[PDB]
Amino acid sequence: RGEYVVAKLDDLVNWARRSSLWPMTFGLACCAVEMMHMAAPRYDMDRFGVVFRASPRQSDVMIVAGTLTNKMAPALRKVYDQMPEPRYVVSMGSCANGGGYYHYSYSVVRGCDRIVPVDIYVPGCPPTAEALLYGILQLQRKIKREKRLRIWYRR
Amino acid sequence: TYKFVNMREPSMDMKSVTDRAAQTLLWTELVRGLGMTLSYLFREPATINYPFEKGPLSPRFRGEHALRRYPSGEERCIACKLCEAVCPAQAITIEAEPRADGSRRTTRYDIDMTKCIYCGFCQEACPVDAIVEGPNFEFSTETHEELLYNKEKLLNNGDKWEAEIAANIQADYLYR
Amino acid sequence: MELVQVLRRGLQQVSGHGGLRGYLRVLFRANDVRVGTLVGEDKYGNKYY
Amino acid sequence: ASATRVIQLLRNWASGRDLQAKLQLRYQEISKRTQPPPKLPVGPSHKLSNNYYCT
Amino acid sequence: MFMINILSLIIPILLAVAFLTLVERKVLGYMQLRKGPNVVGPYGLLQPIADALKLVTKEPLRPGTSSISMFIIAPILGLSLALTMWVPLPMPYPLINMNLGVLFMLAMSSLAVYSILWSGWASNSKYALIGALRAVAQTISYEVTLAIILLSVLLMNGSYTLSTLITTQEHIWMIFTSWPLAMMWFISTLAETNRAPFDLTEGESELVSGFNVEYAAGPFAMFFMAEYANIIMMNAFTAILFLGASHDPHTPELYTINFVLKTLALTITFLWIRASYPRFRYDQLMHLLWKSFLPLTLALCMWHISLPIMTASIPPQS
Amino acid sequence: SKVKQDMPPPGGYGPIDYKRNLPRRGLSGYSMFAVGIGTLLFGYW
Amino acid sequence: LHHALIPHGKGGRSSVSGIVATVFGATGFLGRYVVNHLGRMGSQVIVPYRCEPYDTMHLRPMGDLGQIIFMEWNGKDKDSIRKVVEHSNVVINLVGREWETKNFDFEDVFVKIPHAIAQVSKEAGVEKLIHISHLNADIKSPSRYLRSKAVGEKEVRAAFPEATIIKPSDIFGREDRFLNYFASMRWFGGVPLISLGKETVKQPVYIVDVSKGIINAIKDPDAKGKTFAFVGPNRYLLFDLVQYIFAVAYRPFLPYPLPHFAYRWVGRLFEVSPFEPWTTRDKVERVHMSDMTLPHLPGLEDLGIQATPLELKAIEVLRRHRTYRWLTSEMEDVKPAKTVNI
Ligand SMILES: COC1=C(OC)C(=O)C(C/C=C(\C)CC/C=C(\C)CC/C=C(/C)CC/C=C(/C)CC/C=C(\C)CC/C=C(\C)CC/C=C(\C)CC/C=C(\C)CC/C=C(\C)CCC=C(C)C)=C(C)C1=O
Ligand SMILES: NC(=O)C1=CN([C@@H]2O[C@H](COP(=O)(O)OP(=O)(O)OC[C@H]3O[C@@H](n4cnc5c(N)ncnc54)[C@H](OP(=O)(O)O)[C@@H]3O)[C@@H](O)[C@H]2O)C=CC1
Ligand code: SF4
Ligand code: SF4
Ligand code: SF4
Repeated sequence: RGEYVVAKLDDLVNWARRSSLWPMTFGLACCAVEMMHMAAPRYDMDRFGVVFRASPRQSDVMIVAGTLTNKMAPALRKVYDQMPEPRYVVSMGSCANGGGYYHYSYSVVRGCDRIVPVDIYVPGCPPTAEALLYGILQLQRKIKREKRLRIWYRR
Repeated sequence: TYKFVNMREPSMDMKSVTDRAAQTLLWTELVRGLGMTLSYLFREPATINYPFEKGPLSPRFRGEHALRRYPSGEERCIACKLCEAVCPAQAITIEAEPRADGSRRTTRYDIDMTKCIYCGFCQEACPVDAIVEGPNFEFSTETHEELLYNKEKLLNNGDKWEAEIAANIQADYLYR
Repeated sequence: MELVQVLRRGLQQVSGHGGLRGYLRVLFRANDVRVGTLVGEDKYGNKYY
Repeated sequence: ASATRVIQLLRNWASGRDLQAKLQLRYQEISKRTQPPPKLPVGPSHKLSNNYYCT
Repeated sequence: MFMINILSLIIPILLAVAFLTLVERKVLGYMQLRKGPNVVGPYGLLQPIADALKLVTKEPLRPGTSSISMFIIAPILGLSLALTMWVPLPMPYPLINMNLGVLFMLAMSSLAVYSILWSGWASNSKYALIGALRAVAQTISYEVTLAIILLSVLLMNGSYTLSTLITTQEHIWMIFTSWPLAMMWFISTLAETNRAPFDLTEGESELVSGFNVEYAAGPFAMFFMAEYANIIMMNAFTAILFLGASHDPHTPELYTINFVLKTLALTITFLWIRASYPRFRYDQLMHLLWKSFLPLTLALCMWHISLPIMTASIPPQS
Repeated sequence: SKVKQDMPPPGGYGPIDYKRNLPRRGLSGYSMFAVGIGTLLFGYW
Repeated sequence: LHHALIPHGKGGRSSVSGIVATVFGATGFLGRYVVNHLGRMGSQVIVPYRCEPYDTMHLRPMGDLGQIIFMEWNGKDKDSIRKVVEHSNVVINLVGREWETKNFDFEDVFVKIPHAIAQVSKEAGVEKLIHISHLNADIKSPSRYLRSKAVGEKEVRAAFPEATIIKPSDIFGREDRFLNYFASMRWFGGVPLISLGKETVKQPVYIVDVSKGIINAIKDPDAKGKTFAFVGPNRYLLFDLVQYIFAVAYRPFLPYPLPHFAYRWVGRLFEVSPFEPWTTRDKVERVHMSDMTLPHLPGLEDLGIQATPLELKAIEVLRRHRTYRWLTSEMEDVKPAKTVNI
């Protein structure tokens, strides 16, 4: 059946996507320190296929770790627009989610959402390195439930 | 009391110069660096198999918030607004009103979990141990709105993590 | 003297995980093969070791 | 998961020191996570007399 | 029976680099107390396939300021050069029995650098041109030592034919007669392939990219697979040239098993040094070769022209 | 009962070293060169 | 107005506009802009989608938290349409497709779907339904796109009487398939203008002008039942319009004359592609067909808006198509092409 063939093919692509996420570190504030602890051998982010890779031309997901200051807000959008785009954005910490501690400041945007679309939200201040691992695991589940080929077959 | 970290003058005798020359040509400190990387290769990796092996925590851990209730069943919050008054990030919003039966509780108790700093000041300020930070730290969500907890979601957390929060404060109340 | 014990210990894991079929089950779904005593069982089916 | 002596000799020699004595992994020397309840002391001002705040 | 032979080389080669990326992280992790990929398949035995399949399905894009033609041909240059270079390697019997196999590999390996800056120049990026200009003078200065080291060692061969190394080190390993040249040969191989005492070509710490600056799923995969293939060979070339093995003419499988083992051990050392040393600054890596490697290079050359003459050990030309 | 808080053991904790423990290993300078030259001489023969 | 629908604020994101839009097919060209304009004013837009949720990600950061709600809907299902429009003030129709899918032809997506949307909206009890149809909508034009659109707007008018109907001429913008379509024709050798494109007359309209036109129609009280026609200020002959595109893009120009029947054949050849087709036979007819002036219908200006000339917003679309030799050229280097009297 055509639907079955597109079903297996979609799963193959989705497996290839979720099993290789290459974060482009936007290390901004104390949320970045905890994320490096995820890369530390205690949790070993690398072991899940997900390994840190620079050059957003060669990265799949953004991990917004820290406050997003209005001065650098154009930089966040520019590095987001340059990713080969099967692409997702992970927001770490209360500050990146909706402003957090500095929600009422004059120079902190109330959440990274106002600049970029945001996938799974990671709450914390900072979210423990284990909590982020759960977040990345959630994105892998979200990638697993992608029906890109099924929608194309039913267009 | 100070110590000179780098004030070592090498000896100029025929022995020492040859060793430095032998170190130079026959790369030794590079081999010592190589030799020790081999030592760590054969060692025991410290990686914990997440999520089958969750990390070690303490009873004082601060995570997802929850409102607890008395053993009778009635909530502990009596709407003194101490938690809202001391919240450093003003993530707490409270609205109270006389209940039908008398003793009155909150009609709105919203915690902005994207504005919360998880400092734990709310659970200290609470004179009835009503608002606490539970042991959960895996409540990541796909949408920003799902983080903005209100009274109903928080009360649900209190009725879900009660079997764990009760033991934690049971082990830590004496320290406080 | 210890390599043979190591292989026997490694071979014992296939008997520990309910035979070879169970061994691949844990390997392909839990990424570990280490056996351990069963401390308890919860109502939802999770096995704690 | 303490390894075979053959590795221990190789691992020790490659690093140049006895690694089995002091290890990076905590096996059992850690304190038990279920400790007996404590009895916190009191401050110097916890007195029933001659403890006026004006002083 | 030649297309089968060629495809019995291309597919194993691309699969060798394929799982070298797995034995990279799984070795790098274990040397930094991590565990490496062990999730995708048992022990990570499927992680590179997951990596590769993603890197041929995620959106590729030419830079807006690119030069399309030179941007596309550079991955062609890198991959074809890497594959074509394995051709005269004398695994028992070489696939192509070149009379001047050594000179061939020198010429094409000197060509694998046109890919790096044609990619850099066409990308029209500030980090691209910097990385391109870093790499070219890096390789050619390291190439002068590469040529002389090969010549000095091969003076005991009597020819440039790769097959004759089997006969030359039949009783005694070549390294025992040219170990001083072996050390600089290994360092130069670390430098031509841009591993990480001199990975400044990538320069991720200071140049973020440079192997593949805006290069994406396809072209990034090539520029990776074109340099990891060079990793395996430059140790296979080191293995064949210095550490010979017994070769029974009736059972070549023993030699292939031995030859593969030496390449595997050498490749691990390439990964081993990669996580045990800092990054050479540009002037340092140029100073190391132009001011310390070359003076020893010429001196040991003159030794190896004279050595067969003084000992009456001129090797047979045939 | 009496006050009970986290306290050091009655005799105090054991010593904790802090100084550099870099060992000295390998042959002296002449020995390394001699074995390096000796290998060349045997290899040459 | 309902107690929770009274407008509040100063028009910002957190301001309560008071309109609950239900923009259909918002995962597209105009759908992106109309949601944005609704997003700025603080309007709870119920955006239904049938595509992958990932393709709707760009829609998320255009409204305050809880404003933009994503719902799953299917074209051939009354229940899905009812679910999305049950609680709404205004329903915006933007479903369309320049080609005929295997499961959806021009008949299905321009008459059947608008019929269900209009009929269900009236049963639900919405106030305004803004339906969009081509300006060149005609019952006898050979291009089934125009033919289907004419049937649909008449049917939608019957089902929903006071349903404002928009008739834009031809939108141009960042992803328009109108300026991009002509600029993309460099690959296929030269540009094969039908009859050199010396007879076709077009009146392109800026996409942003259409978007604000829709929003102004929503707030306008007189839009009930009217049938608007959105056209750009100037009016361009096809050959000169393509001249302006390639001059702004700084690309070589090869005016290939190509017979109409032959063009219909190559449109058939490109139609075979299972994926997004480069062009269809119906597309060839559309660019060959002109945009007739309809002065009787109220224009864009009547919706308190000023049209934007294409020569003012041309570099927006064609800066990308320029190579590095012309990636930094200014805006006024290329002057507007011939302007046939409007
Ligand atoms: C600073 O330092 C740095 C480095 O290092 C010094 C680095 O390393 C790195 C790299 C980073 C890391 C290692 C970190 C982790 C990252 C990764 C692991 C990235 C992984 C990247 C990959 C590219 C994945 C690689 C993995 C795999 C599994 C690749 C697998 C390969 C394939 C799927 C393809 C294999 C080949 C195939 C199938 C060939 C098939 C061929 C055929 C069928 C035959 C073809 C030929 C013919 C038919 C011939 C006949 C035809 C004719 C004659 C036609 C004639 C035509 C005419 C017209 C005449 C970085 C960044 C760096 O910063
Ligand atoms: N010049 C022009 O193009 C003009 C166009 N219009 C009208 O504007 C409308 C939108 O145009 P535009 O945004 O450019 O079109 P696009 O093709 O860019 O977007 C069409 C939208 O409709 C949805 N859609 C189409 N067919 C179906 C279907 N069968 N089932 C479900 N959803 C469907 C699409 O979903 P998905 O993205 O998943 O495919 C998408 O949201 C159309 O009605 C068009 O005729 C009016 C005047 C001028
Ligand atoms: S959320 Fe907390 S930890 Fe994260 S950046 Fe803000 S203040 Fe720092
Ligand atoms: S822990 Fe969070 S909710 Fe409690 S006082 Fe601190 S910031 Fe407020
Ligand atoms: S501090 Fe406790 S009792 Fe007081 S308002 Fe907050 S939750 Fe209620």
